Amino acid sequence: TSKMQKIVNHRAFTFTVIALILFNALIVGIETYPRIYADHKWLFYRIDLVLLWIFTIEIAMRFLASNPKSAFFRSSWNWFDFLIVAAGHIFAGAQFVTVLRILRVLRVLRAISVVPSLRRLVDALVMTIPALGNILILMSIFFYIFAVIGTMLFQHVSPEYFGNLQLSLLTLFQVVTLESWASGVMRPIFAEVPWSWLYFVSFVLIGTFIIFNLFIGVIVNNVEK
Amino acid sequence: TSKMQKIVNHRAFTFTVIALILFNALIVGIETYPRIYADHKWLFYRIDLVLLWIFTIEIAMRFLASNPKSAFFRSSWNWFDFLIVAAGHIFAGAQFVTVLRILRVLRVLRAISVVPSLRRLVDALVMTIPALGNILILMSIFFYIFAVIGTMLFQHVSPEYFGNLQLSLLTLFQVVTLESWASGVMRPIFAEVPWSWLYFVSFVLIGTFIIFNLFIGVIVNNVEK
Amino acid sequence: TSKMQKIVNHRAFTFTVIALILFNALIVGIETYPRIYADHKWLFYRIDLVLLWIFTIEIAMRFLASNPKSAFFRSSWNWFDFLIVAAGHIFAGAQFVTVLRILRVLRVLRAISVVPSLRRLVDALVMTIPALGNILILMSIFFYIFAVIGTMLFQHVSPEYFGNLQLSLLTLFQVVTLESWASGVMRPIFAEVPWSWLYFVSFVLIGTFIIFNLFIGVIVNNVEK
Amino acid sequence: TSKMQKIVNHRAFTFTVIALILFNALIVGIETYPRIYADHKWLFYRIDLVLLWIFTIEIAMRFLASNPKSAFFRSSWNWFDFLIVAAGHIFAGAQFVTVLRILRVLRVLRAISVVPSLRRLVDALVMTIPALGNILILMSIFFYIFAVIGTMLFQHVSPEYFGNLQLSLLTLFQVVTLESWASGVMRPIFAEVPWSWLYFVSFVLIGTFIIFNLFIGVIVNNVEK
Ligand SMILES: CCCCCCCC/C=C/CCCCCCCC(=O)O[C@@H](COC(=O)CCCCCCCCCCCCCCC)COP(=O)([O-])OCC[N+](C)(C)C
Ligand SMILES: CCCCCCCC/C=C/CCCCCCCC(=O)O[C@@H](COC(=O)CCCCCCCCCCCCCCC)COP(=O)([O-])OCC[N+](C)(C)C
Ligand SMILES: CCCCCCCC/C=C/CCCCCCCC(=O)O[C@@H](COC(=O)CCCCCCCCCCCCCCC)COP(=O)([O-])OCC[N+](C)(C)C
Ligand SMILES: CCCCCCCC/C=C/CCCCCCCC(=O)O[C@@H](COC(=O)CCCCCCCCCCCCCCC)COP(=O)([O-])OCC[N+](C)(C)C
Ligand SMILES: CCCCCCCC/C=C\CCCCCCCC(=O)O[C@@H](COC(=O)CCCCCCCCCCCCCCC)COP(=O)([O-])OCC[N+](C)(C)C
Ligand SMILES: CCCCCCCC/C=C\CCCCCCCC(=O)O[C@@H](COC(=O)CCCCCCCCCCCCCCC)COP(=O)([O-])OCC[N+](C)(C)C
Ligand SMILES: CCCCCCCC/C=C\CCCCCCCC(=O)O[C@@H](COC(=O)CCCCCCCCCCCCCCC)COP(=O)([O-])OCC[N+](C)(C)C
Ligand SMILES: CCCCCCCC/C=C\CCCCCCCC(=O)O[C@@H](COC(=O)CCCCCCCCCCCCCCC)COP(=O)([O-])OCC[N+](C)(C)C
Repeated sequence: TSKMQKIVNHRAFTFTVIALILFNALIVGIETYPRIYADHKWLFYRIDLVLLWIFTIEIAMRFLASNPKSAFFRSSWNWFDFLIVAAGHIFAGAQFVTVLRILRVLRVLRAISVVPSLRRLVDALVMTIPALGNILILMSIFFYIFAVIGTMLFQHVSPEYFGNLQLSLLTLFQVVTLESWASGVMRPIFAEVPWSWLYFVSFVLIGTFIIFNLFIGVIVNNVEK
Repeated sequence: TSKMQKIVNHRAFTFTVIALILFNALIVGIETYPRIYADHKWLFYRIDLVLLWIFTIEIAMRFLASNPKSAFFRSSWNWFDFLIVAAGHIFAGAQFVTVLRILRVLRVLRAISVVPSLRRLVDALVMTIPALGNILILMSIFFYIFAVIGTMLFQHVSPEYFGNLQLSLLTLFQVVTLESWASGVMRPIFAEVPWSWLYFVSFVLIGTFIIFNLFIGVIVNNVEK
Repeated sequence: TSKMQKIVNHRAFTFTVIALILFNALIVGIETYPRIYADHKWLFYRIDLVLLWIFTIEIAMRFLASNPKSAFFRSSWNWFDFLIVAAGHIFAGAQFVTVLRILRVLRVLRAISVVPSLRRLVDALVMTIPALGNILILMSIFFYIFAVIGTMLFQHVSPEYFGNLQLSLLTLFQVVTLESWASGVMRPIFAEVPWSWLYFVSFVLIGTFIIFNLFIGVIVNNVEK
Repeated sequence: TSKMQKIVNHRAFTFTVIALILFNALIVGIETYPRIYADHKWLFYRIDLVLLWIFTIEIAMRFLASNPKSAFFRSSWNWFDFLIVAAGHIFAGAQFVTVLRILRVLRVLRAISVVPSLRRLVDALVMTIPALGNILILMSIFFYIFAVIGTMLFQHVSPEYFGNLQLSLLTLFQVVTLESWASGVMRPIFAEVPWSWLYFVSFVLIGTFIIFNLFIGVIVNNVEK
């Protein structure tokens, strides 16, 4: 006999949870200002515990609502919720007492999993990755090649941008979004070594040609089916 | 008996209205220069009243031309016209005597509602919003998350850009159009805190990936039907 | 009897003309350097006249080759050729003796009309304009509105960018290609008047939303037929 | 009798080669840092020879594995491999002893030819060029025209950007990716000669209109078939 999971299904529960999420966003936004936060700090304390208490129980409900002896964690969107809320308790007295603030902020992000028409949208929007999941390998290969060619040439011409392999990856990420690829990056270097342009004029091309076929390949297969 | 709304329909009337609109644009453009305006101020006065008088009557015509006891205001494009022209009279002697100038400028904008092939174009171009009216919610959620994560980290590292929640929204709007996201925004901060790049390199990605599916989603459904 | 326009049709003639065009490009490029030009000026003179003489006759041929008593000028691509080459002679001794240089440069541009697969490409690529020939009117209206709203507000806050109606059109053209719309244009102004952002944050949106439907509208009708 | 090319076909061989490629990438990346390289230089030497020895033999295998008396070099992707690896030996004692380093870096690039689903992807991604292989000619013609018009006007107004035909090509490449086309390039010049804007406002248009039809033309034919 099990009179627990019979009418355990609810409808207006989602409105409760979304109101809680929006109230948490409104709470944590206010925490940003310094003068308001110090003065109202006493009031806020009881609230974080209160909000945390409100969440945990409402995910334990879902835990003991849909066949606990089943794929509750084999599914997605539930492992995620549990990870966030449980980290909520685990980092409550962590030596790093401040990551709790960032995670409290990140809490609201579950508002895409508790409402329909968002869960479905992000589900499709992420399942589309393995479609273009091949050109990414190409834009990694042609990315590392230049990231490691540049750093051995322009290492003593401009240590700021091309200082080292991991610091020269950031620059070749700046130059592929076409952001000051001629005011800060190229021109000062090009003023020193004369044949350097063949490295930027051949990266803003062979690099914008893949970001282009990314678009085309995700626009063809996403239309055909 | 009603011999009013029988031949009240007109054809060349639209040419009168469009000539008036273009003349109003030409009038208000000249108002910009200071030397010309002060000298010709006496001449201009009689004109604003004259143009205002010309409009009001020609919208009252439409008011008493197509079944006044019907959906004259339940429709759109008429509520808009009436709002603009009536604000014309309401702000004529407002304590704010200068908003009348901006609204006089904005008057010409009705040139999209008085001519065909523009009304239809803007009608479709705005009705397409509820199609992508879902990804906007996602680009608001993932927007607020970073807008409130950044402001609590980089609040005492660069008060100019990330000074406060409402002043840090503008910056994260600058960095999503890829405008000086490495010359002004990132590099000075990144020179202070070392692991900050994971916040910009993970916003120019997870933020240009939604502006991308915006494009794709509005290019698929706008082709299929 | 007319034994002129019988075998007047030619095949290898196009190779002669394209070789002449490429040689003219190679000639005029060299003219750019100053040291080379002064020294070789004597040699160059005989060449411009020689090239000009070579052209004129080869367009007079076409004039008297395909039914001169027909639509030789009602067609396009011939009126263009004749205009360029005839300007060649007309500006030979013009009071402006230097526009002849720019027009000599522009001469090579006819290389798109004398070779196939380019004439056809540019023909289609320009005939596509009346398709989107409607959104352009909208991007002119919403362009003038802001171009004349901005100049009356920010006329004594930054005369460089928003100095006058014709000088403020250039700025609102800069801000619609998303080029330093927050480093040079907005931020200095926004530091003076506080509520100014509502003018740039509402132009980089309602202005990139039309440049977007430009793309979509020219990608739908250019696929459907 | 030929008992050589009977069971010469292999399967796990590709895993050997890809492990070698990844190990070469990991080896050459470390070479970038200076302190690590000098100290570990003795260890590295034996490795370059070892890796080089490992490659050469494994391409000679393929040479004598698939009908050497056939189109081994008439094919592609094999001429490329052989060119790279053979340059490996040819530049081993070159007067330029340092290009060997860059070529050692470039060695890893063959990781797109030794694994499937990459060879096919790059094959299609390059075979698509002759489709748009016509608009490129147009974007070369309209490119040279402005590249040689600008250099004769703005040669004594700003020698930095428009110094000469080959140095003014770089600038008109900067201005077509819309990168500081109003902060560095235009505004300083435009402050000197007044009617110069008609050269940049008519290049950022007639130049972004071809990069646009590039997109459209490669999105239509790449969908239709
Ligand atoms: C199918 C085939 C795929 C091919 C993919 C190829 C991948 C192959 C992967 C190759 C691995 C890369 C080799 C780097 C190893 C360096 C180790 C090191 O010395 O650390 C140095 C510190 O500095 C760092 O550790 C920087 C951390 C690495 C930054 C990024 C490395 C990988 C990124 C690659 C981008 C990948 C994708 C990018 C685009 C998304 C230590 O030196 P030091 O600082 O002087 O401190 C003292 C040194 N000491 C310890 C001796 C005392
Ligand atoms: C489906 C779920 C959707 C989720 C959406 C989440 C939305 C949840 C919404 C949450 C609301 C946000 C909380 C902020 C409230 C602050 C109040 C405040 O203190 O004002 C301060 C002034 O400064 C301001 O008032 C700034 C105005 C707000 C800027 C933008 C806020 C909302 C933007 C969010 C972006 C939304 C989208 C953005 C992208 C389009 C007052 O402090 P002070 O200045 O020091 O002056 C003295 C203080 N004193 C009065 C005590 C004396
Ligand atoms: C369907 C409906 C369509 C609606 C379209 C609306 C179009 C309506 C068109 C309206 C016309 C615009 C009105 C401006 C007239 C100013 C005349 C003037 O005073 O000149 C001044 C000089 O300065 C100039 O002349 C600047 C030249 C004009 C710049 C651009 C104007 C039009 C651009 C609009 C952009 C259009 C599209 C833009 C996007 C492509 C003279 O003053 P001054 O310099 O002090 O010199 C002394 C003065 N003095 C002579 C008295 C001694
Ligand atoms: C279907 C039709 C197609 C039409 C296409 C048209 C193509 C027609 C091609 C025309 C050729 C161009 C003419 C330039 C020749 C200059 C020679 C010269 O004087 O060198 C100078 C050096 O400086 C250089 O040599 C610069 C090198 C050339 C840069 C790019 C030239 C071609 C680029 C074009 C872009 C093409 C595409 C661009 C977009 C991809 C020498 O002078 P100096 O430096 O003072 O040194 C002393 C001089 N001295 C030796 C006398 C002592
Ligand atoms: C999700 C985000 C990454 C995405 C995956 C990337 C793979 C992993 C890549 C890198 C991971 C390894 C880096 C570890 C850094 C340790 C050292 C360090 O502190 O960093 C240093 C450098 O900072 C960087 O190197 C940033 C690395 C950028 C990698 C991706 C670039 C864009 C990828 C585009 C991909 C698009 C194509 C599709 C592929 C995605 C900063 O500190 P520092 O070393 O002390 O430097 C001096 C500090 N000081 C100056 C303040 C004094
Ligand atoms: C239609 C336009 C907005 C669109 C809706 C946005 C929602 C509502 C958002 C904000 C509305 C609430 C802000 C109220 C401002 C009051 C205080 C103030 O003066 O502002 C201050 C800051 O200025 C800002 O914060 C600009 C806000 C940007 C919001 C949108 C950013 C891009 C959205 C992209 C969306 C794309 C994705 C799809 C979603 C659209 C300026 O004055 P101050 O505070 O005194 O600062 C110091 C002044 N001083 C330095 C000069 C001394
Ligand atoms: C083909 C190109 C134009 C295209 C048609 C544009 C329509 C006609 C528009 C303008 C034509 C009328 C301007 C006449 C200028 C006379 C005065 C003058 O010298 O100009 C002045 C300003 O320079 C400008 O105003 C540039 C005008 C830009 C117009 C188009 C902007 C982008 C359109 C985007 C369209 C995209 C959407 C679709 C619509 C296309 C410069 O000289 P000055 O006044 O002495 O200023 C001080 C000089 N000093 C500082 C050096 C000391
Ligand atoms: C694969 C990359 C090229 C692509 C083909 C390009 C064709 C061939 C084009 C040029 C080749 C000929 C140039 C030879 C240079 C010799 C002189 C020289 O040193 O260069 C000089 C200039 O540097 C340049 O001129 C760069 C040339 C850019 C050409 C392409 C621009 C973008 C094309 C976009 C195409 C997109 C549309 C589709 C078409 C592709 C640098 O040295 P310098 O002269 O001493 O100058 C002073 C040096 N100092 C200041 C440090 C003191």
